[PDB]
Amino acid sequence: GTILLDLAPEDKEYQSVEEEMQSTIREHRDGGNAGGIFNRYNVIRIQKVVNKKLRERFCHRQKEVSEENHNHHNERMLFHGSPFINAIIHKGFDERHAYIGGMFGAGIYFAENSSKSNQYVYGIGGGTGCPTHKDRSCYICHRQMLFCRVTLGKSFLQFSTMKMAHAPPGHHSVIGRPYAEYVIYRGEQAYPEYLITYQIMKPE
Ligand SMILES: [Zn+2]
Repeated sequence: GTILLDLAPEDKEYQSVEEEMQSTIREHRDGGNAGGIFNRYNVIRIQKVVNKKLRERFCHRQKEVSEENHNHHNERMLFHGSPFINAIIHKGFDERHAYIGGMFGAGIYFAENSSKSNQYVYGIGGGTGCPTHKDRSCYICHRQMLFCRVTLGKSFLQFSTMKMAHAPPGHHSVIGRPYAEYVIYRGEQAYPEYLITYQIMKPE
């Protein structure tokens, strides 16, 4: 099944993941309501998700996609926040949890900004925050997010709300602009490469 492999802080791979996370923090339109108020994270663990079965499913789909995107699977590293991170790392992403709704339909959504994914760690709009304090801006409780390999193939650009069930004909993903939201409609188009444990930090 799934094995979690810790990365050591001295490892350039750990450093690369933390740098992508810290450097993509931005101020959000909701004034910090969903994800909290912070300028940086305290990254306290980075694990690689190792699952031969899940990896085989992802590579098999990459091969299907490359054939339709002129030998390119167009992979991007993107963040994903979710209260269901335990199911994802054990069973993989699953589009069946995505229903006709959402700004860009029944897909799984990813962000270039780690702070955007941090808004979804405790639910839509941050839910009711952490389980212990019910605080969307909790500095105590440890959070987790994923940094994923996402097979985008041929992306379709969308600039208004729609409720698509699948990507348009001949396409494999939707890049939606309400900052871009990257949407796939098959769970096997994302691999949960890194599981990051972190806190948001109080501003100084
Ligand atoms: Zn808390």
